[PDB]
Amino acid sequence: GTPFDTVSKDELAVENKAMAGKSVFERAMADFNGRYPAVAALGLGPSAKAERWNGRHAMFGWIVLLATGYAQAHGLLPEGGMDAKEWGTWVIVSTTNGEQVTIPAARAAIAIGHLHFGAVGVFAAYSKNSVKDRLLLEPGEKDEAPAGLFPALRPGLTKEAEMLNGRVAMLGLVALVAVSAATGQDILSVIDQGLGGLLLK
Amino acid sequence: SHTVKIYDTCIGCTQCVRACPTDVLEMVPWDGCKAGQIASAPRTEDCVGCKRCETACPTDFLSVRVYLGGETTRSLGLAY
Amino acid sequence: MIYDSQVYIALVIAVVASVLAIRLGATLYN
Amino acid sequence: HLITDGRWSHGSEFLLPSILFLYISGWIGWVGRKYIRTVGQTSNPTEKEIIIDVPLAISIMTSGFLWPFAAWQEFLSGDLIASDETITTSP
Amino acid sequence: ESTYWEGKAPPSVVLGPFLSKIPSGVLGPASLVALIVGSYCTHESNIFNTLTVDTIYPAYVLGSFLTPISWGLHVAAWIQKMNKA
Amino acid sequence: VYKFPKFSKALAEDPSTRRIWYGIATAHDFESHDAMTESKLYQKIFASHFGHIAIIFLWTAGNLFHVAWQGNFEAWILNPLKVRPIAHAIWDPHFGQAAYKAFLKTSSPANLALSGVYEWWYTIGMRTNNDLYQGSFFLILLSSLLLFAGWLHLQPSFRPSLDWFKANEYRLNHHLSGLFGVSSLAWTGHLVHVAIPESRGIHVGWDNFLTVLPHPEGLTPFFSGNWKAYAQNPDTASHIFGSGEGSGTAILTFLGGFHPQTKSLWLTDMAHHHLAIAVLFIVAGHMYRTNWLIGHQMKLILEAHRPPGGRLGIGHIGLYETITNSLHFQLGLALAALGVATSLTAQHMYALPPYAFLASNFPTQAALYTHHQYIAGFLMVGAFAHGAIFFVRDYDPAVNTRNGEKNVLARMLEHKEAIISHLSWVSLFLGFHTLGIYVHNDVVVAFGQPEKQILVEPLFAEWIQAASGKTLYNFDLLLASSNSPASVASSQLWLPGWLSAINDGKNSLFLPIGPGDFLVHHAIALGLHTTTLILVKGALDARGSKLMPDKKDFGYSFPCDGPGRGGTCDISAWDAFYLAMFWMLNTIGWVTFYWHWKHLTLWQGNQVQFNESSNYIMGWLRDYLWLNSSPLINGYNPFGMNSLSVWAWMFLFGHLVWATGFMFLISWRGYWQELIETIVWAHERTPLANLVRWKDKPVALSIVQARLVGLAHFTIGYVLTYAAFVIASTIGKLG
Amino acid sequence: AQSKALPFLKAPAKLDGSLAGDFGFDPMGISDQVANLKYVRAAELKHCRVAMLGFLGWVVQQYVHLPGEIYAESNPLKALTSVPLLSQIQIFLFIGAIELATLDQTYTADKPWDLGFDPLNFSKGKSEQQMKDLEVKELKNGRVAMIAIMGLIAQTLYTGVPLF
Ligand code: CLA
Ligand code: CLA
Ligand code: CLA
Ligand SMILES: CC(/C=C/C=C(C)/C=C/[C@@]12O[C@]1(C)C[C@@H](O)CC2(C)C)=C\C=C\C=C(C)\C=C\C=C(C)\C=C\[C@@]12O[C@]1(C)C[C@@H](O)CC2(C)C
Ligand SMILES: CC(/C=C/C=C(C)/C=C/[C@@]12O[C@]1(C)C[C@@H](O)CC2(C)C)=C\C=C\C=C(C)\C=C\C=C(C)\C=C\[C@@]12O[C@]1(C)C[C@@H](O)CC2(C)C
Ligand SMILES: CC(/C=C/C=C(C)/C=C/[C@@]12O[C@]1(C)C[C@@H](O)CC2(C)C)=C\C=C\C=C(C)\C=C\C=C(C)\C=C\[C@@]12O[C@]1(C)C[C@@H](O)CC2(C)C
Ligand SMILES: CC1=C(/C=C/C(C)=C/C=C/C(C)=C/C=C/C=C(C)/C=C/C=C(C)/C=C/C2=C(C)CCCC2(C)C)C(C)(C)CCC1
Ligand code: SF4
Repeated sequence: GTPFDTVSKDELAVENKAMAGKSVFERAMADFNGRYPAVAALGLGPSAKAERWNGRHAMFGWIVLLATGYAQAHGLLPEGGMDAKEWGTWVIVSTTNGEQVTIPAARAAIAIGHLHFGAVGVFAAYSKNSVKDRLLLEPGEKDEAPAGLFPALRPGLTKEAEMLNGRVAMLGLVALVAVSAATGQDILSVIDQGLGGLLLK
Repeated sequence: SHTVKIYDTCIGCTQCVRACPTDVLEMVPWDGCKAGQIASAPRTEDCVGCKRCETACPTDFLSVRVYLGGETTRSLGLAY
Repeated sequence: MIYDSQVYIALVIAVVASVLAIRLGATLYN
Repeated sequence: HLITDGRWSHGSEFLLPSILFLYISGWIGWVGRKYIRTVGQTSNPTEKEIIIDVPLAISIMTSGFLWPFAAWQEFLSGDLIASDETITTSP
Repeated sequence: ESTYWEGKAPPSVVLGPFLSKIPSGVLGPASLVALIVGSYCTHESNIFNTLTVDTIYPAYVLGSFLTPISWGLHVAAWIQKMNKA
Repeated sequence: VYKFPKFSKALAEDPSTRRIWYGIATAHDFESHDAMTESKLYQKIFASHFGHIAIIFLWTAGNLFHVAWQGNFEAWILNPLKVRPIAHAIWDPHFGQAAYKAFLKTSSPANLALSGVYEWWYTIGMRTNNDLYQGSFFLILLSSLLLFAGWLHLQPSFRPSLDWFKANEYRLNHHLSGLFGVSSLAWTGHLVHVAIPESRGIHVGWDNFLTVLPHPEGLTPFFSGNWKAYAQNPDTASHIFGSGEGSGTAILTFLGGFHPQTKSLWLTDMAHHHLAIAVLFIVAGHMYRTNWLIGHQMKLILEAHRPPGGRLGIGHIGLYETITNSLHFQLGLALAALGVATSLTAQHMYALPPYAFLASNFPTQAALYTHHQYIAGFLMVGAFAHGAIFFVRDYDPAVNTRNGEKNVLARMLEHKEAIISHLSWVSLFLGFHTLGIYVHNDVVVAFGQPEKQILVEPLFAEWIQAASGKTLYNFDLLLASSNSPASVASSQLWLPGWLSAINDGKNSLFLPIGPGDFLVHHAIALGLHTTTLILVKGALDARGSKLMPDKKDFGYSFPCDGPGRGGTCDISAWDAFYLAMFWMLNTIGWVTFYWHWKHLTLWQGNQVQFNESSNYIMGWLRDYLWLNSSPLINGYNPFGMNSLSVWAWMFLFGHLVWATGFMFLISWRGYWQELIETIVWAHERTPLANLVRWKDKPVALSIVQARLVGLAHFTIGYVLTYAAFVIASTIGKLG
Repeated sequence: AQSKALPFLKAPAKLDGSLAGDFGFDPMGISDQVANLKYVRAAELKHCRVAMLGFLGWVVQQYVHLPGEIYAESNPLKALTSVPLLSQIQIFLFIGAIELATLDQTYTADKPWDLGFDPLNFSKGKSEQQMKDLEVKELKNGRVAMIAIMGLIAQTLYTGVPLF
């Protein structure tokens, strides 16, 4: 308060000159890697490996969303709800007045398809020695170098092309979710509006 | 490994040394008692903590004291 | 009955409180 | 129901039995203490505790009827309480 | 300093640097007057006249607070008297 | 086998599984960690406090959110006496159709809320599932604030020093005045502004609170000094809570007693209470000295307090440095105060229910009382354990001694034998005679002659009840008399409300008592005295005894000193805590059994069943346990199940955990090390499993760890089985 | 004595010389608890800048509005609720994006208030005295704005008149 020091002189912050320059992206990456090792060494978090994998998944999922819209529009995507007598009480969603509303059968089928794809992913994860691109970084391996604001304009089946397309697809998913939340329509409704009407036709 | 200390109340009766199951204590020359000997603990790495040493101590509150500390496969008595 | 927006933003705010918790957890050291 | 607040009106419920028990228990404690202190000054005090000296025991036991008077004649002389020969732990 | 004491009375420093300089001939009568005033205020707010919402009388309340105080004033008066003050 | 106990290198070098077990159990003992200083200790404790408060606020926010989302708060508002509050919904894949149907409440299977949060939130002025959501949002924001503060105060330039942490006067001034008084002032502000009109049908939310006057005169009487205006026109005796019918305009009143409709304390009474508490604590927060030359230096106060004749030694001279430099002394004091405080909460929230319609919520009443009494016992045992820890590792005889003479604390170790001997005498006295009277009643009633029972009327306690106004025992003492000065003094302020509540057979306010109450209170006294004996003996004998005159050199918790000198099992101070936990559990069990049986008889109406059968043990066993256990055990039978099925499962689960504790307590080590060695040989000498080998050598649990695990099983089973019994019995007996 | 703002008090130890705007104004001795004046100066300058922007926005919203209807509310406190949540969440996200990097920056740097913001280079070529004068101007204007923006909020909450 006055007759003593609240903070000792031996415990004072020192400005980190090691981050001079080092644009916010480099600064954030360095801070994450130094603060959280053993998850940064694995390639997790704000890393080029994680960004590449998430971009691949975002592109594949744009494909999956288009397929789901097509299936819903074209009379596929089974109708009704799951059978509680067949699949237990865990599929029951609510009981309004004497009727049990269950999980829609369409949701169950879509979950099974997503389970197929996620299982493929889990196999590839526990198949590191036989896959071309691993999920995590080996001890020693170093994370590919960030592409930057604009990756190199190299057309074709190149690392830069896949990188750019993954970033674009992830941004598209972010924008799609933002539009759906702000305006209030369904995700497929937003995709239908953003395709003119050629999806849910 | 456990810690074993010897105190000058030692009368050099050797009962601690001949009770140690792991050969931790030994009798060394001394000039503080009639017997001219005092217990020593030069091999505490083999000390198991069974405290047989101080069960055989005749002095009032002991002259050998065993303070249990960090554990080791030798101090835990692990044959495996 | 609370809306989907009410629950969703509460979940998002809960996530932010989670990132603040690990930062405190990691700052209290390994 | 027993009225044990202390009033003498219901004095036969608690107060009189209380006095009776206090007399009997003081008798027992006094004769035990007297026997302990008496055989504590012999050659083998521990032997006389598993093998009671029945003559001395009978002598002491019938002398407990004066325990209230004996207690307030030994406390006055300082023979009832030890002072500092009692043992104490390290702290 | 050194409020610790072992004699007959504590040093006057335990009274603070406002009561340490009051003569005991002032504290004593003041303590008695405060005790009498506080007792009368308590007995006028209550006891003699039953309390009511419309009758609180901050004078009697504040007054009554002189009874607890009185205790401290005469304790200080004794401390000053024993310390040749 | 390394790097897990980062704080202890001695454990990290352990090749056995003991390293993992001890790494968990020593993580919060910061004073014993490697490379440890006092500054780091206080800073880490500070950050841990911040994280803990964040956890508490997150827990409260979760309760609020789950009541708002899956509860029936809004429906419960319109019919609080018939609608059963819902805690949260259930989604368990293991349910059959029957379990789903039985637990089904409205739209989904759900759990009834026994925490009484519905009544508490309704009383403080919540009427919408959007009010609860706002509270959850705000509490998550507060949790984020506290987590940010905890992170911040570990940063280099924001880590406080030891002087700031040990600044007693500043912390006391601020804690008292700011925390207590200002929080009470803000709570009075909320109570008035929101709660008072909401109980009268006027909605005061975060929109119309700057324009809705809490009182019609509006702060004019406060500044004018006409403070009586805030008490004029209180709520009438026909006021319907939450509605404007029969309401008033007063905000601070004395009424005493309970609301005629909700059977709970008046909201205007509680606002006035908190305003008075706020003023008192704000005043009391200016006592100690700070940067402005006025106040008190508590070192001087402690040093100057030596009786002149001399019976406390040198007084409290060395206590300031003793308490300041020890975190276990302060922790013990805080835990003792908290235990007394939560015992007070338990004893007052049933006699003086503060929340609307909480008196008629019997299961929540029983659950709240049991919960708070168990927490009280835990806190008391923790206070005594930390006192023992202070004796072992923080007490310095030199500081508490001046020129041979010892201060008030050091003298407690001189007559420690006297203290322990007299605690033992009181415990033996109470146990012998309470058990003697109980067994006398057992034998006499069993032989068919109940008239020969020894039944002592609790006249001393009935005297107190009459002193507070109960005209049931014909004492005519202080408030049972209309002519006594105690009655004439408050005849116009709070007696009409208080007398109308104390002299009512439907309340729990000063429940009528008889010989059974006398005997059970003596049993409670015996339990308290024996638990205190164990804890005080462990605390005083912590630094040494005749069997171990150097016990302080071995620490607070060590297994033993060996089989020598006759045997030294359970000789440490930690073992005294371990033994006293059983006695605390037993004493809290007696207290909660007494409370629950008394209130079950009161609610069912057969109070004659308690008054007659509570004087002998078989009466308890037959009429409380055996009688009220019937609804619980029939939560599921070979014919069906009820919503009480989960409580029967928890009953059996508690019994199982209790007996596993019995395993860990009766069977000791040494018998489990050789068996583990046999298992190790079997694994090492079998094909197709030799490919898999352990990294940590499997060893039996240590003696202290085994005692802890057995105690944990015992306590968890105890708590679970009694919670299941009390809740299920209340629910199944009282509808 | 040493305080210029309170010519009678003596300032606290940490109020001296450098850190422009130092007028010895710390009667409560808050500076005695903080290890340095870096963080408190950073907070004061952030408040000064936010309050300047808030006062400017208050006046402009009083007189000027965006073409859309959702921005037609004249009362700023009423516009706080009339404006759609999308605009406010976008503003909050922008502020948080600016705030996280500066969060890493502030708790450790020697000049946490120096965010490197000078797009027009109003400080390139200025001497030390001129730079200190500019800092004093900024601090003064910010303190006056803080007082003013709090007054505007209070008068809008108490009378409903957002200005004058
Ligand atoms: C007969 C002698 C005698 C006397 C005078 C006392 C006196 C006392 N005992 Mg004690 N005690 C005795 C025998 C005696 N004890 C025996 C034999 C035992 C072993 C069971 C104990 C076990 C014991 C404990 C565990 C405690 C005491 C305590 C006490 C003190 C409080 C009174 C009390 O709680 O009673 C306690 C009395 C009993 C528990 C029952 C005693 C059993 C019988 C009735 C006594 C033996 C009679 C003896 C055989 C008579 C032979 C004499 C004859 C040959 C002439 C007091 C100093 C307490 C204390 O320290 O408080 C200050 C305490 O905690 N005593
Ligand atoms: C006004 C200023 C102020 C305020 C509000 C606080 C508030 C707090 N400080 Mg704090 N502090 C201050 C100034 C202040 N401090 C100063 C100036 C210093 C430096 C000297 C400190 C140093 C400090 C330390 C070192 C620590 C705290 C901690 C805490 C927290 C305690 C835990 C908690 O949530 O308790 C909430 C408690 C209540 C809301 C009230 C409790 C109600 C009680 C239990 C009821 C009692 C009623 C009655 C008496 C019962 C008995 C019945 C009667 C008949 C006898 C609390 C938030 C601790 C913490 O957790 O840090 C994060 C901690 O470790 N402070
Ligand atoms: C706010 C109160 C408070 C605080 C700050 C502390 C703080 C501390 N105590 Mg302490 N204590 C408290 C209350 C408190 N205690 C209470 C109330 C008791 C009485 C029960 C104790 C009893 C106690 C003992 C006996 C000891 C400590 C020790 C310690 C120190 C180390 C703690 C440690 O290693 O944790 C270790 C943490 C664990 C081992 C976790 C145990 C978790 C238990 C078993 C519950 C988990 C089961 C859970 C309920 C699962 C549910 C089952 C499901 C099926 C329903 C530390 C300074 C120790 C020490 O050395 O002090 C110097 C020590 O020996 N305390
Ligand atoms: C926008 C975003 C991140 C924005 C981060 C920002 C601004 C960070 C800013 C900062 O760092 C700086 C600059 C400096 C720091 O000091 C401070 C901060 C402020 C922290 C991430 C989006 C991230 C978006 C991601 C990762 C999207 C992933 C989508 C995937 C994987 C696709 C999944 C699907 O395909 C499936 C699986 C199945 C299909 O049915 C469904 C779908 C959904 C289509
Ligand atoms: C890349 C992508 C999809 C890629 C799909 C691929 C590769 C599929 C490959 C396949 O092998 C699979 C997987 C499976 C096979 O069976 C099918 C094929 C086809 C063989 C979608 C991107 C989708 C990208 C989308 C939707 C982008 C939306 C962007 C928006 C809305 C931008 C808005 C802004 O630009 C404005 C308007 C103004 C700016 O200032 C601000 C912002 C906000 C940046
Ligand atoms: C906005 C402002 C300054 C803004 C400056 C900016 C953005 C400069 C930015 C840059 O320089 C940098 C940073 C870096 C350069 O490289 C780039 C640029 C971009 C050039 C100061 C306001 C400063 C504003 C001040 C001082 C306001 C004082 C207000 C008062 C006294 C108001 C009083 C009243 O409002 C009440 C109180 C009540 C009412 O009813 C009555 C009245 C009287 C109206
Ligand atoms: C071990 C130890 C410790 C601990 C301790 C403890 C834990 C204790 C407890 C304690 C306690 C727990 C106590 C209690 C107390 C209580 C009291 C003291 C009470 C009182 C009351 C009163 C006094 C009342 C009165 C009245 C009446 C009766 C009527 C009404 C009114 C009036 C108020 C008047 C410590 C850490 C410290 C240190 C070390 C040692
Ligand atoms: S423990 Fe005692 S006996 Fe066993 S070895 Fe060590 S010293 Fe010898």
